[PDB]
Amino acid sequence: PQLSPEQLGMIEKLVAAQQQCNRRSFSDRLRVTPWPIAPDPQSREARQQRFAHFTELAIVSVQEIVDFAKQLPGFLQLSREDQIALLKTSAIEVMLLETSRRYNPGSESITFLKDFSYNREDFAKAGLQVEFINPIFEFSRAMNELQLNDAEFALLIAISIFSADRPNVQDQLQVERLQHTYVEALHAYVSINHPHDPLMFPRMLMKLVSLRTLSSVHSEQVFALRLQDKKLPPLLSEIWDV
Amino acid sequence: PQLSPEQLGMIEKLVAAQQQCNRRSFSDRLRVTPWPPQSREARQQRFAHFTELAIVSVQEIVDFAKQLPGFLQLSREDQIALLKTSAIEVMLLETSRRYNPGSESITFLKDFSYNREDFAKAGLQVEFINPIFEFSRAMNELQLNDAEFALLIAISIFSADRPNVQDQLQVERLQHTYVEALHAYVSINHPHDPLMFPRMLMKLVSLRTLSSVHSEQVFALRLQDKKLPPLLSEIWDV
Amino acid sequence: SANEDMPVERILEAELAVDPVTNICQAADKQLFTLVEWAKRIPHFSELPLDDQVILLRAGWNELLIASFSHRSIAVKDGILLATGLHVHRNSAHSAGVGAIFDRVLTELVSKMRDMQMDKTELGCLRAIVLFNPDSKGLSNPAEVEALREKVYASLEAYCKHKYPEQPGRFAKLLLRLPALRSIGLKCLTFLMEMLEA
Amino acid sequence: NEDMPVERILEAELAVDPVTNICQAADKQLFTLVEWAKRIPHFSELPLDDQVILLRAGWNELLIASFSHRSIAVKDGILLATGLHVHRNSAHSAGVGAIFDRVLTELVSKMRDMQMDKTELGCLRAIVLFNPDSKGLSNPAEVEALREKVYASLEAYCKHKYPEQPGRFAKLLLRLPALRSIGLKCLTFLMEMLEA
Ligand SMILES: CCCCN(Cc1cc(Cl)c(OC)c(OC)c1)c1ccc(C(O)(C(F)(F)F)C(F)(F)F)cc1
Ligand SMILES: CCCCN(Cc1cc(Cl)c(OC)c(OC)c1)c1ccc(C(O)(C(F)(F)F)C(F)(F)F)cc1
Ligand SMILES: CC1=C(/C=C/C(C)=C\C=C\C(C)=C\C(=O)O)C(C)(C)CCC1
Ligand SMILES: CC1=C(/C=C/C(C)=C\C=C\C(C)=C\C(=O)O)C(C)(C)CCC1
Repeated sequence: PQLSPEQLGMIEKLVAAQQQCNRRSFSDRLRVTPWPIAPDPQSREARQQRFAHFTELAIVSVQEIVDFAKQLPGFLQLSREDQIALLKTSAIEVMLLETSRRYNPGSESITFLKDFSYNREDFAKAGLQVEFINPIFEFSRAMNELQLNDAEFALLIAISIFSADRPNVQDQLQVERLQHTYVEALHAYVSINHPHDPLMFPRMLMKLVSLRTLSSVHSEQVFALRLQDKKLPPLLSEIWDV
Repeated sequence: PQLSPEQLGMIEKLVAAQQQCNRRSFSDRLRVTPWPPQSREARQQRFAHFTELAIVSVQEIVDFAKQLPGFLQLSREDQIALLKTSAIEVMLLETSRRYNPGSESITFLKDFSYNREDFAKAGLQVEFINPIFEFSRAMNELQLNDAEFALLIAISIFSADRPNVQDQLQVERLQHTYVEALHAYVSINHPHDPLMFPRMLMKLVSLRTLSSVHSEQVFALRLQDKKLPPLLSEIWDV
Repeated sequence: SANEDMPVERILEAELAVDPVTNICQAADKQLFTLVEWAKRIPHFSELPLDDQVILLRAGWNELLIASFSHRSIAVKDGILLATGLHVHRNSAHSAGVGAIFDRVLTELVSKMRDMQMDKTELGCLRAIVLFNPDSKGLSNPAEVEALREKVYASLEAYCKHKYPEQPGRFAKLLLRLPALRSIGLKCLTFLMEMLEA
Repeated sequence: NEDMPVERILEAELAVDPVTNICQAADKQLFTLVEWAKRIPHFSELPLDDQVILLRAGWNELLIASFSHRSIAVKDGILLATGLHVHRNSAHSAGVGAIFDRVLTELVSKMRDMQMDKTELGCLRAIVLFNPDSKGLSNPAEVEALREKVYASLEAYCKHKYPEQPGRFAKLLLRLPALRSIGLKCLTFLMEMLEA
């Protein structure tokens, strides 16, 4: 009982699509507004510039997720409104998976791009509240403890994008059929590559449950930013605002 | 501007009415189920105990409200509505008046003292216990006396914006009497501390929130299948 | 011994032992008392510190109730059956302006349960997993609760393999309902007169 | 003396479905709260963290007081910041009538009957804003101190400005419990990117 060629092929594509999207977006890392070096905790302006930095990288992440979704067999054959329906609601969850994948347990930070580590303090300094920061860090820590590999995050990312219950999905049955294929692949993989760690599979799926909570926490964080200056740039706005 | 004989007399009547309620409550203390770690029974007995106490307190508030100038002259409809929503507020003011800053405990009916743990061991949650204890400690700092508590309680009772109040106009007139008296009273007895009065009135605002936090405590106790007895339920569930 | 550590038989017993909106809230209120009665019958839960039991139920209660009436609603057509015995139809839900979240309940939960014919033991296990949520704040020992939830994973999987050996993907199909449940859950969030006159 | 100029406070006030019309009104005003509180004395000297906490905690009561005052004119409803109006009857038809009336009776109506003025409304909003009980405050006592400065200044203003009405100060504060209870009950590109 092992992975079929089809599943093997499908996983190779996913892993390759991720690395390639990763570089297709690398070509503009520093093209992002820089991280302040102002030594004033009370500066509203060092603070706005940190928020701008993040919204910029967040837009680069969105583009990358869209680039990766297009590489998913079946996605492009969905209606255009369905593709959007899936992407708008899956976006934050994929970014948080991506976040947990890059969590450095030693320094308690998240590395977004070589020498781009950020801890809890760095995020508070952009004006993000503690009820948003702590759960994400707790989540990334626990995710890191599973020690998933590239194939596993990639499968997990695809399962998340192909959720039939996102608001405004028309073809729920086609979306489910698509998702079933990845879930089935993940199961075979976990069972072949973690032969003496069976709970790995249910633990991975339960992470999809936590994501729904974190998404809700994230949307509260978006409202909170409005109570300040921080409006979201136009792309992030239609995805997340309302 | 000062206090007239009439206002001094009204204040005295209030303090006397509250003391009188205290003695009858105290005299009726034996009626309450006695105070008994991972035991459910013990936890349920502590909650039974507290609800019994609270019923006794509700009787105190009603007896005291029946004695307020003009209260009976309102529709029974309005009397009920004023008591129903002011109940938890008056009880929290009474709690602050009975707060012991040393042991951080509250002493009810002369010889019943409870700290944070006691309330927790009855099953009450921390998001309820903490703000009330925080409120009591802050009130206690003000060092209000009998007169000041009696008036603050009467102001709370005569709150026109309580749900289902018919003659809001008359309720505001009644309340105004006591606010006027409290102002005069602070300015005569705390001549150098005029922020006292604003500060006291602002407690009325906190009670609004604390009332809401108590509602949440009630639906939470229900998650533990601890329902309020009939009288309490009528006041606090419905 | 997976089942021995978290007997699927006990979980089943736990389940056995227990305007439209206004009517739904009423039904919910009625079902509140069943939370503690259901939970004490779930293995090992009563061994948790009383404080943690309370936290677990405070955190899970709406998801627990939603799971239950959805499963009960399998027989009804385009609606739900309340614990009070009232039916609520799709049409009446939209007219009351909750048709958005109501449709999500029907298709993500009720319909899925119907089509796979999810049984009472599976439902009970899913509810046990919701119950044993180690991520609720103020838990005296989350790792304990987490160990318990993993015992439901293992016990539920063994049961699925035994009872439904032709459906290799069933276990995962049961779990794949929890995210939808979680999101639905998030979205869903005389005497006195006597004293007077006497 | 008065280290909470009512002049500045009044300046700040000056500086700025039926349900959907209100929600849209709120969004338009959400983006003034920092500029309003900016103009309140001593607020900008508070730690940035705390400022966020005070607006996070105060925002809704802050917004409610304002549109309430504005609707002193309208007979049976509110003038929104959108320029639109909401009448009682459509509020009740929608389903938020009970909360609507509270606002009309306990706020709108009361502010008219006593003709509270922009300086007064503003001092009240400053009191709501300077709320030391909000969780996560770095220095509560600091905010406490600033709230009392508004007590003092508001009183002095009332005494001098309305010396015929000796109970006016107390009358303003007694609007705040109602505000609090009301406040508590009141709680394209993707397509292009896809194609390209
Ligand atoms: C505290 C850590 C959470 C960071 N996340 C997730 C995330 C952020 C960025 Cl910038 C990514 O690009 C590198 C990413 O891909 C790995 C994942 C996060 C997500 C969204 C936001 C915001 O939506 C908001 F509003 F919450 F601040 C925004 F983008 F606006 F910053 C903030 C943090
Ligand atoms: C943590 C301190 C809260 C105590 N309070 C106020 C209070 C309680 C009792 Cl038993 C009194 O009897 C003397 C009293 O008189 C001054 C004041 C309190 C109030 C209500 C409850 C409850 O409504 C509930 F449900 F929250 F627990 C009840 F009465 F049921 F105990 C609990 C504590
Ligand atoms: C689903 C749903 C809602 C929430 C229901 C909840 C949270 C519990 C129901 C429990 C029942 C209905 C138990 C039973 O009857 O067995 C509300 C009203 C918010 C909106 C309408 C759709
Ligand atoms: C009052 C009210 C509500 C809340 C309104 C809030 C919270 C803010 C409005 C702000 C405005 C309207 C500011 C302005 O226009 O200046 C909701 C929607 C809950 C129900 C309808 C009644």
